[PDB]
Amino acid sequence: GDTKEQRILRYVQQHAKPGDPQSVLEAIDTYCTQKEWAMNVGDAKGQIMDEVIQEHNPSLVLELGAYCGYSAVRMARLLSPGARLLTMEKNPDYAAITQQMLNFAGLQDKVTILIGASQDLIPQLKKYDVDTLDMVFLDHWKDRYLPDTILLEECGLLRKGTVLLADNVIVPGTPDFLAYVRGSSSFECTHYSSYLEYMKVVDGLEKAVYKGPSSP
Repeated sequence: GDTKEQRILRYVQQHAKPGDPQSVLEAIDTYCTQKEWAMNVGDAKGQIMDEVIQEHNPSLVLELGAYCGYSAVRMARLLSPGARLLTMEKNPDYAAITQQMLNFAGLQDKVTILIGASQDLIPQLKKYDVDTLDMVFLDHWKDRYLPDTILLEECGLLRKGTVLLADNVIVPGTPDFLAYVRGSSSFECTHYSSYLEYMKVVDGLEKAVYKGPSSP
């Protein structure tokens, strides 16, 4: 009852309005900023996440990685009735907090949480009525961004125009993922750096839009 992700969930449950995704996001944000665990996530990554979803209105989003559920709530709240989010996370405790966060926001019908390693679950997406993905959000585990991207290509899950958006890409981290997508002719790349009011990046995100072959 005392991991950071449990403490975030507890704060939301005590302070946020049940069934109101905006209230849930604001409570997570407020708490994490006060604890100095993450400064103003809504401004530093939430607004960029929103824009990327709203510029393409995806029918199917894959989230790789989850911690407390902020990102799943942020994306799931924007999805229209025919659209949905699949979230993969290996850590069963993070997956559980993420599920309870979505429940508190009233968004559980929009999301399917798959507990397992991405290298095991990505090749099984065939078995979930999944041909290709419209958008992929890479969250949290940056050493896995390049392997995950390669595996998505090998499984034929990326089509022309599929948007990959990777959080927590701040130089000089993720040197391999960035060198790959920026050097590859199969991607068009945009980098977002959120400074808030500071001189150093608070969060950085890489948008890599696939333009390569759909079949591996």
